[PDB]
Amino acid sequence: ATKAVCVLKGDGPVQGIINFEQKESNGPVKVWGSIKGLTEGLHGFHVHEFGDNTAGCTSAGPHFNPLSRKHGGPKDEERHVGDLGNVTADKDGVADVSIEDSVISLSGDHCIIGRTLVVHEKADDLGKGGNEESTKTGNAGSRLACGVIGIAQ
Amino acid sequence: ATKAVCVLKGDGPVQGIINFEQKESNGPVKVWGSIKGLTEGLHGFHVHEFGDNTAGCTSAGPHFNPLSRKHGGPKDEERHVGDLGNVTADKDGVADVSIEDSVISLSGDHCIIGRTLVVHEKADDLGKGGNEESTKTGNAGSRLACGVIGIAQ
Ligand SMILES: [Cu+2]
Ligand SMILES: [Zn+2]
Ligand SMILES: [Zn+2]
Ligand SMILES: [Zn+2]
Repeated sequence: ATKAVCVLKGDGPVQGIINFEQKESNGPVKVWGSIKGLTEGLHGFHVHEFGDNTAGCTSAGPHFNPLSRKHGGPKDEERHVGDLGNVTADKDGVADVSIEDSVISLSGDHCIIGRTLVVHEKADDLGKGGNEESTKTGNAGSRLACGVIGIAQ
Repeated sequence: ATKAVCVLKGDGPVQGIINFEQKESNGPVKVWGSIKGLTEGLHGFHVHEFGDNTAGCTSAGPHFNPLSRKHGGPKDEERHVGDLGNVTADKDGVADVSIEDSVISLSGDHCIIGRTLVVHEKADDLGKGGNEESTKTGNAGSRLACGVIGIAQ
């Protein structure tokens, strides 16, 4: 009963469509879709703070982090709201995304509408990498594609 | 949010960046920026309902109209929330946009974050066209460029 969508675009072409559905405001968000053009393996997948793509994906700023916590994986209590972990691409470069997440929302203060979804070059280390960057970004490298999350029918 | 931004893109030469700022809750929204690639003259300018660009600008749906009103211009009481009138391009194809609007908002029920800004082929007739489409769409013709309105820093 609330729906959102994001068209991911980046050089490659890396491209995909990601859908979001939340049946009630107190429930989880289902995230699903497909991304093509990726190298085989895990790729970091995050909601970033700003829905600003004026200079490409860099303009999206840091991870969406309304509670000012450290970076983690989606299962961790200490995580950014935008920490959705990794997506996995197969040998053909396609990632079939299927996530349920209870921390993001399509309404209220953890709302991700109007923010940027980003898929990364490298895997997110989920804050377990033991360098400074691990608990900020997860070391997921460059931003390969992004889009602004919009309200859907 | 107090600031928002939209990058307008389409299949042709029309592109631009539009900024939004609302200093006070329920206060006016300043709308400003530049659009290039346009034919000289007026071009309709609207917020459409969905932030869905999966098949380009057509996917954005109808005018944003939460109050179930007829189509009008920005200075009319009878208007859709998304009715921002026309932008004017010069011979070089550049429209410098500078609007203040108090019907749109960057929060609450009239919030435009996560919806689509669209610039059109033709002028919007502001509901004065005397055909049935005038009070629905304004007869502004094709959608030349669009983008999702995102949260800005
Ligand atoms: Cu329009
Ligand atoms: Zn990221
Ligand atoms: Zn993070
Ligand atoms: Zn209208």
